Amino acid sequence: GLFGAIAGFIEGGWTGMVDGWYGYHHQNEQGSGYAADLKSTQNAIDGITNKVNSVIEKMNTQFTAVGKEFNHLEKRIENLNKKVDDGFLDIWTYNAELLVLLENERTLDYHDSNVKNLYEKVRSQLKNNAKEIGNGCFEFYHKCDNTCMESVKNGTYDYPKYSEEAKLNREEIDS
Amino acid sequence: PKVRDQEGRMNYYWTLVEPGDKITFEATGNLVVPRYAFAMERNAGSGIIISDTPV
Repeated sequence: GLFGAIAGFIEGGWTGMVDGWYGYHHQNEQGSGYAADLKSTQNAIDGITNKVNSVIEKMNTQFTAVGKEFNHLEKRIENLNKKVDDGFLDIWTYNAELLVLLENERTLDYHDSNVKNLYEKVRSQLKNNAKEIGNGCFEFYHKCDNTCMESVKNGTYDYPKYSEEAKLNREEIDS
Repeated sequence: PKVRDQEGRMNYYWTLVEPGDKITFEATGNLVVPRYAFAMERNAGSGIIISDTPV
């Protein structure tokens, strides 16, 4: 996608993460499971919600009766009335069709952007304490218990606390 | 030409008399006079649906 994450370097989705649009999967010694990122999800929900209401509510039509009646000697104005109706028909149809197409595209990109940013936000925290193993996963160079994992999801990961352990395992693994 | 067996014709006319105004009819023949007329208040503008759809 526009930003390369969804259907990109994160190849597929998670039917197991049911509580949010974007989120996290972890596996450590004490367990494994999914957790939605609640903040980024709510924010995205707020954006799309606002978008839907805009497309719907900015249309404020008045009370009208479309039909018009003309006698057999009023064909010219009957064709004018039809030209009006057909002109309106053509416009709304073109504009609605393109509108939906354009915003659907903008919507998918948006999700794509959001995932990338989440991934980047974690990478920026983890730095050299983990290995980017592709497909959106980071493999930690140190033991990460449930407390540690949560700090990452909450954005308070302590890089210096684990940097030593990681450096040992990083230069050990890289021989 | 005979329509519904008639070679004659009847033209139908209408007007809206304002409150307080008088309308006068004068004739020496050929007048289909009103018998019932209609007091009414027109509201805005609707239209006429021509359909078999049931009410």
